[PDB]
Amino acid sequence: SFVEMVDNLRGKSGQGYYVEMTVGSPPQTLNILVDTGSSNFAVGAAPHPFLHRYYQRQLSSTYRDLRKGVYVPYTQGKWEGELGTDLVSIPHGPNVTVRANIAAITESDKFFINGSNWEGILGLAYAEIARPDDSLEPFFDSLVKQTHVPNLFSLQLCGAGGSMIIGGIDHSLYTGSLWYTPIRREWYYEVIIVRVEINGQDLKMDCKEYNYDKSIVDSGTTNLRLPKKVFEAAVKSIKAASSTEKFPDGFWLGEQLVCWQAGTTPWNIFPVISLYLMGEVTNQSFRITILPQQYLRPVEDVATSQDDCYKFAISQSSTGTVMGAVIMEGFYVVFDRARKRIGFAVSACHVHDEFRTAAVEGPFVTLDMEDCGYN
Ligand SMILES: CCOC[C@@H](Oc1cc(C[C@@H]2CS(=O)(=O)C[C@H](NCc3cccc(C(C)(C)C)c3)[C@H]2O)cc(F)c1N)C(F)(F)F
Repeated sequence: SFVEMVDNLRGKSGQGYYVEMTVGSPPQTLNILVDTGSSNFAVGAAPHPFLHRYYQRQLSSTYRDLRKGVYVPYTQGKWEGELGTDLVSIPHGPNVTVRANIAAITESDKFFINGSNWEGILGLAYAEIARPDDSLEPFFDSLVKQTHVPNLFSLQLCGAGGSMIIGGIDHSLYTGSLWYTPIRREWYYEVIIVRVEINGQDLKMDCKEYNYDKSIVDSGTTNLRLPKKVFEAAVKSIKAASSTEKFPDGFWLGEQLVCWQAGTTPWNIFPVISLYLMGEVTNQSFRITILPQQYLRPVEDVATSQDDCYKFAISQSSTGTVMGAVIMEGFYVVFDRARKRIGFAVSACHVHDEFRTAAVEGPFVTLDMEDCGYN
């Protein structure tokens, strides 16, 4: 039941959201990063300074070596390993066990994060972007093929963990309307942004710029990442709105903290960002609104805990727009693979203060009939 699946995610700020999984027979328990931005299932399989535990293939009598190596370079972080298959379950997910491809990570560089409490990654996107190539069936494809669980999952990520509901939509997790944007191509979860506003002010760019060279929904990525030209415009606009206070250059590069005395964070001086997503109907769109409570990410370090400190969680990208965790937080996001669309609604843990609230609103109509896809 979906009720059993609620609150099955945990996480630390800036360190992803993970779900408990078991691999092998007898089951070995691991925490696994939920990542809609990749398509490989991979687990630590040898000692590493940042690993609390790892997958021991020799103790699983159901493990099969595929006799193939694999290497995955992310934007930040990389690992290499050996491919195999084994039995996998999700204790607080569907009540099924399936045989899936698993990469056993034997060497890595800046992949594992000290203290994150996860030991592997679950790539939930499509085979087209799997390594070594698209012939390696991703986990979710295996799950659907072997169990006839409906071809859909949803994520409710909550900020300072959340729920991954497999096989359907849990209405207890959102309010208001669920708005759908088409998946443009089944590789990443690619979507189209048709308009961007900062505090109600249109950035006024050709809408193709927002999607150079793609826009994706990516739960494994912390920040909102924007194409260079869009990032520069966004920062200028956010700077203009918050000009009553000055921040270090390092802050806007996402590197340095800004801190305020406990409870005094001036949320009002920071603008709301509206991302308008292509709708299911021609030239219609809906917007999701992003508050500073989302794009100023709280740090949870005990050493900094006397005050409220934040990192600027918007970053420049060279590989397109990435709608990462800080964007997904507070929304219920439905990955409706069966109907090739992604849904957004305000979730039960949506961000708000007395003046403003995260929202999903539509429909909006645009006069210009240009296709915003970069292609
Ligand atoms: C930097 C730490 O952030 C915290 C971050 O940790 C990681 C998260 C990921 C998943 C990545 C994060 S990313 O920023 O690299 C974008 C990428 N999705 C798009 C993409 C870009 C490039 C290549 C590919 C492939 C896999 C299709 C080849 C896919 C995701 O999957 C890999 C890592 F190693 C680490 N640690 C977390 F903790 F999860 F929040």
